[PDB]
Amino acid sequence: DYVTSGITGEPLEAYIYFGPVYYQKLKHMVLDKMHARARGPRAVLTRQP
Amino acid sequence: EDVPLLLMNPEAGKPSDLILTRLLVPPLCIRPSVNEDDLTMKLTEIIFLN
Repeated sequence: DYVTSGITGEPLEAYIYFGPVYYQKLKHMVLDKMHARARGPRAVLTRQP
Repeated sequence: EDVPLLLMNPEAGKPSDLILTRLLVPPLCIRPSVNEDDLTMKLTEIIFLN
């Protein structure tokens, strides 16, 4: 398709492929994966985190 | 005189020390009280046998 740039308003030189593609959301989310430790609880046998 | 020729260093140990008639039991922090401790049970089995 003939595509116009949304930043500059001038048209793009190459034609851009446009269509509906099925996209599925995966269970891996960054909110369930961000982690940080400053200092905290330690094991009883080896006194390391 | 013959202990150095066994390559034993006579200030680190003797032939007599190999066989043990005594045994040290480690401090409690080597083997903490909690699952349910079984290292203490292994020592208990040796005490029970004696």
